[PDB]
Amino acid sequence: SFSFGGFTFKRTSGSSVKKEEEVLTGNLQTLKIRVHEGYEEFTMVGRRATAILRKATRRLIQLIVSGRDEQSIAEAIIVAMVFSQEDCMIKAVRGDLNFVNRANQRLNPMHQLLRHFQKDAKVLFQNWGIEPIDNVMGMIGILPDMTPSTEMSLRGVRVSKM
Ligand SMILES: Cn1c[n+](CC(=O)c2ccc(O)c(C(N)=O)c2)c2nc(N)[nH]c(=O)c21
Ligand SMILES: [Cl-]
Ligand SMILES: [Cl-]
Ligand SMILES: [Cl-]
Repeated sequence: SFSFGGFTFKRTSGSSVKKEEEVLTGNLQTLKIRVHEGYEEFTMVGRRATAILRKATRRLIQLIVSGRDEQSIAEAIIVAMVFSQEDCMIKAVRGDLNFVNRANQRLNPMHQLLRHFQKDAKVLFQNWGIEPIDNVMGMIGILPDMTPSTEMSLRGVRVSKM
């Protein structure tokens, strides 16, 4: 496995290769990130939430998440959205990120982006996108305001009961 944002990721299918790529934020800052290229499925296991994730290169395809309560589930969603490396997440950075503060000098850009959205995920959630759901029994959608919905959800994301 490996650990990212307090979650243990275990690949269950697929594969990927690593390459450095530049990306532009919503404030048109250029970040150099390690992009993982390939379709992969993962289990994400945290202390307070768990998820199954399917992703492709820079794209979240499916995230089904369960957890203790809304705060834990939200945190898993944020980690998954940042781990996806999706453009709408990079573009949700609307101000400059600080890479000079001594406390930030040992964060790689992936970790700078995680810390940014951990502080406040509102813009992330507001710009990710919603879709209609044909709600499956035992699951529910989740809206950008982190409230449940039987009718709509963040794109690709569903909440399961524990
Ligand atoms: C988007 N992303 C980030 N990682 C790798 C990652 O976050 C990490 C974390 C801790 C680690 O110790 C290592 C390591 N030493 O290999 C890697 C990823 N790994 C894969 N396979 N796919 C991804 O999309 C991905
Ligand atoms: Cl990086
Ligand atoms: Cl791909
Ligand atoms: Cl696809």
